[PDB]
Amino acid sequence: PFTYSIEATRNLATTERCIQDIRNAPVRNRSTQFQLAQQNMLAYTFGEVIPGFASAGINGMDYRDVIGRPVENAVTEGTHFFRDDFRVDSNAKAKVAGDIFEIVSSAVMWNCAARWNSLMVGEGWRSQPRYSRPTLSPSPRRQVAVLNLPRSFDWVSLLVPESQEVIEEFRAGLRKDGLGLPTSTPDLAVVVLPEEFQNDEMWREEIAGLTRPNQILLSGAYQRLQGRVQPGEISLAVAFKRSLRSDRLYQPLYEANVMQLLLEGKLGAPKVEFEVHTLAPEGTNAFVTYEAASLYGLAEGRSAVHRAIRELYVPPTAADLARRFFAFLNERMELVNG
Amino acid sequence: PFTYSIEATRNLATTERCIQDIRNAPVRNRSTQFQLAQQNMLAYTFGEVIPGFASAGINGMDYRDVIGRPVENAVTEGTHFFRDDFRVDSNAKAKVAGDIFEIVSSAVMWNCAARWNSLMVGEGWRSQPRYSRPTLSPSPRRQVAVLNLPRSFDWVSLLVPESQEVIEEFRAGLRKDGLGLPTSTPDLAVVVLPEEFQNDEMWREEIAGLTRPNQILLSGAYQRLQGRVQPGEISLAVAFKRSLRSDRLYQPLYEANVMQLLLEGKLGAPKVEFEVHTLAPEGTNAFVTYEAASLYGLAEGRSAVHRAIRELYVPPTAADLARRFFAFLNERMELVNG
DNA sequence: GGTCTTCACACCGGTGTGAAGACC
DNA sequence: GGTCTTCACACCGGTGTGAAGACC
Ligand SMILES: [Ca+2]
Ligand SMILES: [Ca+2]
Ligand SMILES: [Ca+2]
Ligand SMILES: [Ca+2]
Ligand SMILES: [Ca+2]
Ligand SMILES: [Ca+2]
Repeated sequence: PFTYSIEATRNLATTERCIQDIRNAPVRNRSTQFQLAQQNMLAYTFGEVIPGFASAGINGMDYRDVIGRPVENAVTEGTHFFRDDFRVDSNAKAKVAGDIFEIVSSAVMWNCAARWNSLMVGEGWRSQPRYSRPTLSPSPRRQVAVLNLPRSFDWVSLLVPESQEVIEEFRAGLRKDGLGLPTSTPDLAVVVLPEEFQNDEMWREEIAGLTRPNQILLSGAYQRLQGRVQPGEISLAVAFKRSLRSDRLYQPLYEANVMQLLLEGKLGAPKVEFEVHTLAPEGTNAFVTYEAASLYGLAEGRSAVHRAIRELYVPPTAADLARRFFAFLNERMELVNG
Repeated sequence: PFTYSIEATRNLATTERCIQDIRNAPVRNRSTQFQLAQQNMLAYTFGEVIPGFASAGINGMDYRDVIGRPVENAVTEGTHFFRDDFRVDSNAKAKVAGDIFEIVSSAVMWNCAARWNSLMVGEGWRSQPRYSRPTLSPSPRRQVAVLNLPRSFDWVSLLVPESQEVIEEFRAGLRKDGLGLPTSTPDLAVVVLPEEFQNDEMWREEIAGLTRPNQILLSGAYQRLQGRVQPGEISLAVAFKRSLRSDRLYQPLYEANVMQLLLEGKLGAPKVEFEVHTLAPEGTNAFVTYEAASLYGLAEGRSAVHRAIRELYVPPTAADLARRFFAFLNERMELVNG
């Protein structure tokens, strides 16, 4: 659970434990002795708790302490099962912490979207955790889908085939010259729900925790909307980084460039929304570095100049993230004609 | 020295030792106990040896072993001076190793440029280490300067004021909209020697080692050419990365974009040369990812499409790096009219 | 053609130093 | 206005997992 019950750890199966011993099964070119089972850790720590939608103590806790509970729970479990032999490298802890941050934020926004869709269909406004009720006029067509994308996803297969054909033609034109257009997959995409999914009830129900079935459900939601999204129905793109550095912060920027290059240039979309979430921006000057214009059209001067990234946000709690997502949905879904 | 003499370490002063004890002088928000004196390490290990221009054993040694000798020499010194108390974090070792790689490669190419300039002035062809003599017709005006740039250098102050005025006007036009054009400083720049420096003899003499005076000489060479370089006289840009990762490799690309944006767009330069040097590209697919077109003009189609980065090079030895730089100079300086 | 096995994606936290800073 | 002090730049090496792979 969230507080490391000893009995719960004892009742776990060997393959469900937060730490896997691989001292007799080494990795090819690695010296790792104990590995952090990321999905098992998520199921153990957040199997029945979702931040922002559980108790207030968990809703109002410093969100840096929420992201970090699985790692210390795993360390405690490893100390219990192995003694004087247990050790985990800090780099593995950093990798797992970043992945946990991404997945937990995605789940929180998934529950926010579920509540929004339930309100839009006219089933009411859930009130067990108290949030401001949106003032937008309800309409079934103002429904949103939150997709957490895989690591090596191309993100253009979500588009309708007619909009995919021009992108593929441009890519093949570059390919014929021996060139390419590589990029890293953005973390999360918030889009408008397609017409044929406007009545399905699985976009309206909240999840109780981050169990493995729920992990699979939230990790496979992108396949359902594949090839069904209009270019102009991509409402938000979010990149998550647990901490910032003066050199790493340039990775999302390139992303936010290439995406725009394929949306405002080859499809005529109004403007792409792209923001970065972080928990520790200290030691850098990212609040100024992100006030940077998009590298697109600057060499021509044929259009208005705007920024590559929408904003840098540091959520103090998960309730604040929920409130921000609700306000963004309320302010942006007005542009959709019901 | 290169092989860690004990007597040499004993004869060193306290402030010249490779490791500084800061257990009584902590850093503000850091728990570091022993810090790696990077410049002291460079002076100790390479104070009288420059790879590619010393003995063949050092010239033909695996260049991964050459970059790494200072770190192990420092570890040995720390074990000698402190016992059972000495420990250095791996992250500090990585940072220092990257900086050492950059500085050593810069020094090697500085000596190569010195030999090239000596040949161009007509003083002969040095032969103590045997390299192929360039076949280009000698001419004083085909001389090159190798500048190692600082960490936070803007790199546009090297340009002539007339070419700087348009860049500043473009930057101010973006600034008036609240936008900006930030980028990271490229590591090394090889440019054409200015006219008024065509006879000075400090661009023709090689350095015996990486002593602190020579470190200062090679670190301050950019100030001499500040405000004196034509936009079309920038011949090569080199970024150094000791190892590659699938996410980090995007940092130079953005660089290679922005530079081109300011040279082929606002100054009419023919094409910008920009390459990346690395020692370990395994675990990635960078040889394909760098076969990527520059993000400039793609939205207009008003010019030819080419790649942002010239090539990815993995030097097995320092002699190979010297030979590659000599061949590049021989092939490119022909375009300069003597 | 199932299963076992390897490999690329992207993940980030501890750093040395030049330069802006701050109070005398 | 010298000196002492803090802060942003950029530096990279150890990783869990989904998916391509390879030999039966
Ligand atoms: Ca991701
Ligand atoms: Ca993702
Ligand atoms: Ca991320
Ligand atoms: Ca550098
Ligand atoms: Ca440099
Ligand atoms: Ca570098």
